[PDB]
Amino acid sequence: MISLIAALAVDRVIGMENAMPWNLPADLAWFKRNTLNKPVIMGRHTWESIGRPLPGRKNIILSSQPGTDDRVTWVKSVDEAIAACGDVPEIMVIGGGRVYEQFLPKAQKLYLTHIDAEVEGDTHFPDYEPDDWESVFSEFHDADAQNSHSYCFEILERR
Ligand SMILES: NC(=O)c1ccc[n+]([C@@H]2O[C@H](COP(=O)([O-])OP(=O)(O)OC[C@H]3O[C@@H](n4cnc5c(N)ncnc54)[C@H](OP(=O)(O)O)[C@@H]3O)[C@@H](O)[C@H]2O)c1
Ligand SMILES: Nc1nc(=O)c2nc(CNc3ccc(C(=O)N[C@@H](CCC(=O)O)C(=O)O)cc3)cnc2[nH]1
Ligand SMILES: [Mn+2]
Ligand SMILES: [Mn+2]
Ligand SMILES: [Mn+2]
Repeated sequence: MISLIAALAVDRVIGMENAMPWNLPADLAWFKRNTLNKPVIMGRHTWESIGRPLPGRKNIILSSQPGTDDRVTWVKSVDEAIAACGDVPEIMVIGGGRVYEQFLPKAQKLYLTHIDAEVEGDTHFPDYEPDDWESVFSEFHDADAQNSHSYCFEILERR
């Protein structure tokens, strides 16, 4: 089973200038809990943005060019990326925009954080047909001293 996990600001913005400009520790904690002990697939630009391997996960990087770091696994196609995960219950696709586009048609689950923040970005999460997806979990949080915007965690399952 393939799942996508992402945090979306207003208008489905996910990044600007190869970065995420907000800081929401509660959402990074949610990301860690939902990805630990699972393989994670990311594109090369996201790998450069994170800047190190994510511990406790098998890190698989998509790139058309040879890998430059043997602490992670490098693959050259979507099918190779999936194969490199092995026989696991759930594969997590962690972006970015181009990678989410390719994996959305193959995904059964979306873990989305909706952040109440306006930022002028250059990368968007794919348009997803709402009728295809059922909301199975949602949890709203107001802003607090650690998290400067309100946010909503949602899990959607393909109908
Ligand atoms: N808010 C969030 O949840 C979130 C999550 C992840 C990322 N982001 C943000 O998203 C942005 C990066 O997204 P992006 O769309 O620019 O890049 P991306 O999807 O991370 O990476 C694209 C790169 O991945 C490789 N790639 C993708 N598909 C491939 C395929 N089928 N075969 C081979 N290689 C393939 C290519 O690398 P080569 O050029 O080497 O071939 C391509 O240039 C950053 O701003 C980041 O901060 C946000
Ligand atoms: N909901 C969500 N939030 C995100 O920030 C996010 N980020 C990415 C890609 N970028 C990043 C950037 C940093 C870290 C990171 O530092 N993670 C640590 C944090 C642990 C914690 O804060 O408790 C990790 O071990 O996962 C992960 C992904 C993909 N999907 C996401 N999905
Ligand atoms: Mn092929
Ligand atoms: Mn198999
Ligand atoms: Mn806000």
